[PDB]
Amino acid sequence: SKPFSVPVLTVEEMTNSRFPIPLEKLFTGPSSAFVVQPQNGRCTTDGVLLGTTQLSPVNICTFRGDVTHITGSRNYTMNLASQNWNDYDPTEEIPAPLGTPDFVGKIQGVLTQTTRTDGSTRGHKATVYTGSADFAPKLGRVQFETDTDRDFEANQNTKFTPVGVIQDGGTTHRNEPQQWVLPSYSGRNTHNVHLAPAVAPTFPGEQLLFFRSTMPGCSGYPNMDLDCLLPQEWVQYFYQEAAPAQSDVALLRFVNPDTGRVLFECKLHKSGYVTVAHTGQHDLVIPPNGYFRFDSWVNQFYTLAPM
Amino acid sequence: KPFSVPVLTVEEMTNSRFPIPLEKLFTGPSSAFVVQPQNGRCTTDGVLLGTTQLSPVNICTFRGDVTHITGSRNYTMNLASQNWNDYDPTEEIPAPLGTPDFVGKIQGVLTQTTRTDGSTRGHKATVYTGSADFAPKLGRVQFETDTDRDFEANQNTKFTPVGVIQDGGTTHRNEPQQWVLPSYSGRNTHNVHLAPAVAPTFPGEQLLFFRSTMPGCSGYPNMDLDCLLPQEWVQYFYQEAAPAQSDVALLRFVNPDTGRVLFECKLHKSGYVTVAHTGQHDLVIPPNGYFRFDSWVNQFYTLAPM
Amino acid sequence: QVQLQQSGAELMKPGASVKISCTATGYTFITYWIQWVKQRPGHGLEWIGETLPGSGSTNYNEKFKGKATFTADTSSNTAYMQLSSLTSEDSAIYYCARIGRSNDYWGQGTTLTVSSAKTTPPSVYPLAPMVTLGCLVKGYFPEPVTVTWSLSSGVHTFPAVLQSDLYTLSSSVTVTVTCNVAHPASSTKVDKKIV
Amino acid sequence: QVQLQQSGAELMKPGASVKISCTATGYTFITYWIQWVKQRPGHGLEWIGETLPGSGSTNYNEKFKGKATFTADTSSNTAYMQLSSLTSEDSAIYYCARIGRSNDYWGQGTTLTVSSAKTTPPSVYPLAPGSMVTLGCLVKGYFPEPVTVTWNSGSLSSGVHTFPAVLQSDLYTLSSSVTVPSSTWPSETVTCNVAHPASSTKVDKKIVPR
Amino acid sequence: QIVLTQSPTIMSASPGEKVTMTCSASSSVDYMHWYQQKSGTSPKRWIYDTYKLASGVPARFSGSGSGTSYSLTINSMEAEDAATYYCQQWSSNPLTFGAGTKLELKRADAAPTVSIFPPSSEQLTSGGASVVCFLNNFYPKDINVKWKIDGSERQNGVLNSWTDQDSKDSTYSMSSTLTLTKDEYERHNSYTCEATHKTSTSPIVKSFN
Amino acid sequence: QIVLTQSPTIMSASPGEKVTMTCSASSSVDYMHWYQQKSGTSPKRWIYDTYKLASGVPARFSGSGSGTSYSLTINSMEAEDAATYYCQQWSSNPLTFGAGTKLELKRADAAPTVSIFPPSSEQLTSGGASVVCFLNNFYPKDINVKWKIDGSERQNGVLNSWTDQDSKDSTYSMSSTLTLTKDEYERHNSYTCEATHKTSTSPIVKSFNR
Repeated sequence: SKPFSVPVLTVEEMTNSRFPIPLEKLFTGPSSAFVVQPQNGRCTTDGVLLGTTQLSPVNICTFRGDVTHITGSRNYTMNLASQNWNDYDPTEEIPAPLGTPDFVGKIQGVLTQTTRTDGSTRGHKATVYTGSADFAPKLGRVQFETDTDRDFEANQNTKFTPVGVIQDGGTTHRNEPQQWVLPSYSGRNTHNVHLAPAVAPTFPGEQLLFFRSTMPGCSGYPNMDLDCLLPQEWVQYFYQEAAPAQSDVALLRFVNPDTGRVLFECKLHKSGYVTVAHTGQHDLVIPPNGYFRFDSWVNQFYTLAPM
Repeated sequence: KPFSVPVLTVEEMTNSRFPIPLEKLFTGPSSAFVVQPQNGRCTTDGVLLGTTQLSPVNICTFRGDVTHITGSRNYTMNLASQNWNDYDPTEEIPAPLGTPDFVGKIQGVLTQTTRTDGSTRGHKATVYTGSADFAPKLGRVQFETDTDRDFEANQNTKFTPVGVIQDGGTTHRNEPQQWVLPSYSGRNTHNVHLAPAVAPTFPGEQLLFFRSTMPGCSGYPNMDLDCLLPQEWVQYFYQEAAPAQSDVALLRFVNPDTGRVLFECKLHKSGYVTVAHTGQHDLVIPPNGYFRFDSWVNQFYTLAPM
Repeated sequence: QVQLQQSGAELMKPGASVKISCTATGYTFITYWIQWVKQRPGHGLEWIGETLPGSGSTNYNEKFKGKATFTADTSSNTAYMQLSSLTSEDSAIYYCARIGRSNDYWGQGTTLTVSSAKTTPPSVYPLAPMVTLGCLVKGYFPEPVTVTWSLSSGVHTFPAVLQSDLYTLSSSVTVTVTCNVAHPASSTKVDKKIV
Repeated sequence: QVQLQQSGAELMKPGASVKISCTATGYTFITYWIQWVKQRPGHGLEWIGETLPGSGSTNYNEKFKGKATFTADTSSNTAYMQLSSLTSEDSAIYYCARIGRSNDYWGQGTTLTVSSAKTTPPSVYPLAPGSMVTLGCLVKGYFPEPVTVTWNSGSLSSGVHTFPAVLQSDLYTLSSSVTVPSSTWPSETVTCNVAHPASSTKVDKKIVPR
Repeated sequence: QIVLTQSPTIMSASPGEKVTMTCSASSSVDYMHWYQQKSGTSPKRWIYDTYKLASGVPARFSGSGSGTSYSLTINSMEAEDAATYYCQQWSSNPLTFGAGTKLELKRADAAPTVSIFPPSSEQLTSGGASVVCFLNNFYPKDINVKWKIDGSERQNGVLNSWTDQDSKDSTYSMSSTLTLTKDEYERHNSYTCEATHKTSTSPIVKSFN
Repeated sequence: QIVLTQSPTIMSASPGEKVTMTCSASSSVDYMHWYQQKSGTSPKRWIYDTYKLASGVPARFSGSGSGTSYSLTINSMEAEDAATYYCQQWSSNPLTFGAGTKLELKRADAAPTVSIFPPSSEQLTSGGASVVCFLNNFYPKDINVKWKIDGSERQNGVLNSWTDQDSKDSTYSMSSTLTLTKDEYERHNSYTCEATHKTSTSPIVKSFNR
């Protein structure tokens, strides 16, 4: 039985699994008032990928395919391809193309295109509204609003690189993005399918532990806090190791290598999320060189030392 | 501890010189020019070299506060380290980790969040790594943007790379040059603490390159981007830290659908791969093929022709 | 240095219309939204609406979609709010504010008073019995009055109360003792001794 | 997807200036550079320069700086190259080309001839014999190139040789052979079709036995 | 629209005590924000996104809650923290504030110094008559004044006024004025203002004849 | 400037042969590109970035090299490939081409078909008289024509012309023209055209007498 373990990496050395940006800090908070069900950064401890989770960090919230537009519009419809530029399969038992955004918001990025005619290139500012009725990646279609009405060609490889999130600056619509609200992956009047399950602390006094990054904002006052259940490196590491789970709960200690002192302990659940013993919203204060260490498998009656 | 390389197909892995996925394998002659990239540099026992760091998303990014050049849409960025604490120029590395290791013009987005009340803004931005004012080792880089009024001073600012540009003409269609290092301290200075140049030493051998196509944002840039090791291999060696038992590790590229070996190659301790082939060649590989470490060999092992 | 400076206090008759000015300095005026907030003494804080200067885009609270109108002239970096058909229930403190995520920038406030009462000087009466003396300021409009004794500790000046379209106020002094009462609106100054 | 159409053949006296047109269709004109290339019989290909239409941007080969001028009419999607002070070494085929990375789009080419010689229409002489028969046409004493020679209005294409002309005393001389079955001739009329664009002249000479 | 209900409306604490105030929402919100306001000052953004501190805000402050129940907390009260706090929301248009919570200081109890003043001869010249009672420097704020005109309680014509908490000794003061007509005033002899406070189980009485 | 030296200048290949032509640069370049051009048509980008194939280019073509030495290779020559190939460079302005490599096709040897023609009567009613000789459809290209005016060889007044390789049967043809005055022409009787080719050890002679 191959022994289980987590990578020796500091928080800042790791990557958010829900947007291609580095981790910044750890956060814990109450989560009973809403549904926590992200589809990226979902992986079991024995290396089973869930939801829309794939291995590469750079591919989260990216799109590839060819685009079309009606005459003189700045809106382009992208017919999605799989990222290796082969055909996309809508029937495959997944919620949406692997790496698809798993929150409702406006993502701003750049739409680049290289034409096979002579190799010429071009890129323009583009925005995708993931809460739009016309956002249906599971059906293989998304729509971008851009800065051109003439420059992109049909039947040519086009890619979308995400940059950040936007907001109109006002107070009337200052509730976006909503990181815990999944899009309708197939468009209006449909239900999502093959979702990774929602998570919640069941043990009394416990809250989820979130790995937090700050999304860049390109305008106004967006919700830039972005929390994921596992760092992308853990997803990658579990997929590689595939160590059998000896129990439903793995005990992690967060250690400071400068002193060897344990700062806090936490539970890593088999299905792939972390909880701590704490009540209230809290930005954890951690030393620069700290990292997580797996110490043992425990039963389900283990009470964490308060954080 | 036994040495090994990850069970990952090429398409599942990431270029280590630009935040984009790998696409294919390429081999070619490299005696006519100097091969010395500083990103994706790692020894087999997990020691990072050059400007190489672990996260793929940080490659070719810049962080710091910006100042504005009057009578231009250009900004000077005073660099910070990735966690926004101060950057130390005295640290013995060629440049901040993740700094671009090629000469070309990179297009991306300059975003900023002001600490006064939290409002944000982003603008199209371009950095020329061959610029005289491109001096990352000194903690300064210069961006060209589409505004002259919108950014504020002493506020966290980030540059997100997207791709490379070229002016469309033939006169300057020689950029980017992926095998030409920038002058990290600005024009007419010498780089320091560089990871060494590599070359096949065994007769009949060529480097094996891990190739991606960079997004182009304008004109006809050089978009082929080759790295010596996948970012994941860097990540894996760093984690594994298996001591090298020899100077050369023999890898076989295997097709699991059939169990047959497609070709073999050398993975050198110093962190690069060579194959036995003469001439430029885009490798044809099965979708699920992967690399396998089979045994340590000496320096006199003759590879089966690829 | 961001600052919102508002227009001065206004005293308007019922049925009239007033325009409150909000002059913004320290940033690009057309880049941020302006919020307008109403504060009545017993009704807490209320959000009137928001506007983005130089554009036609405005969002009004439904309760105010007929009382408040937002305009702007970008030349002078000033945002204006106009209130129509004033009643006694519009007497409140009105703010303009640039409301952010982590911090705000609020104007100093513009005081609006709606009343038909004529400007009236106060009648000041002496209050005579460690002994406590007093000053009675009765029947003036509008507020404020300034009450002093040179002697400040210990002195209690109580908030005035409105009785029949006229304000009435009280002052305590604890120890020649002279009450100094000033009413800026009426350009009146009085002195009251002890007996 | 792109097509470049160039202006017609030019014949100029020395010292003059010529302006060659290149009309682009199929893309946004002001978005791509146009390259200009010169081709002389014994001198391979030579790059004159490039320009980005509607903008001031031009890059000249130093050898042509002062000789070639690039201008554009963006309304009409046309790029122009002007050559000043023409001499005989300017006699060449001139191309406009949109040169990309993986493919190009070239104009059909514009032939320029610089000469002080007077334009002369061709004299056309029949070549007849004194189971296949070879007939001919002798096109003598014309200027300048080219002439267009066809047989029976283009009906006879196979077994046809038109030889490169030879320059003798400011005048070109050319011959063309055509081969048809003997069993047939002369029961067919076989006619030489000679056209000379410079003179705006086309003449026909049938062929007849002796 | 979303109604914000704060509790308690008024509360007091000694320096060093723990303070907690809550906000309950008629509907679910995603974030709750808090404002601080002092007398004569504009509102200042104090806490944002439920738990995050604004610029200049001391670490002793914190916020927590989710859904429809939120709280603001000071683990150790200080004098400078005495102010009014409003909760505020962005999740549903229109933007709304809470009614507010007034935070005052606790202090050793202090007895009111009661003073009564007959109408001036100057006020009687002419028509008016105000009988004034001063209750100065007492704690707590809760106090009741009753007017008695030669035996019977008089309730009509009474106007009261309170100062805010004194910034020097954290006590309150109060003014009570019985306003009658001139002919009404000289039909009685003894005027008394009775004040019932916690400092004594017998009302503090002051009169005149 | 970067001078590109191609080699060989001209060559021939049998269908199926392995063909290799080289490009040498005066200075180092980062990529070499190749063009194909056929007679009467504009150049087409054939190989780009040293080894990558352009659109329509058959898999039998390939390119290689680095620094200052490059090559183009056809693993199996086909008739379709007969053309002129130019190499081309971007590394330094100005853009430059090589002089080119002319690739022609090989074929079974073939004897010249010789035809001789007396002067036309319309030309005879003018000062001149031109005697034409056609040497058609032969292989290889190497051939010599000799004129004999009543016995002795005449060399003055002879103009020759050779065609390029025929795209149909891959043969060459040649025209020889002896131009005299009417009075010079009417001073002799028998004019003969002798052709010596590799296909025979005896000269092919065709003559006429008046």
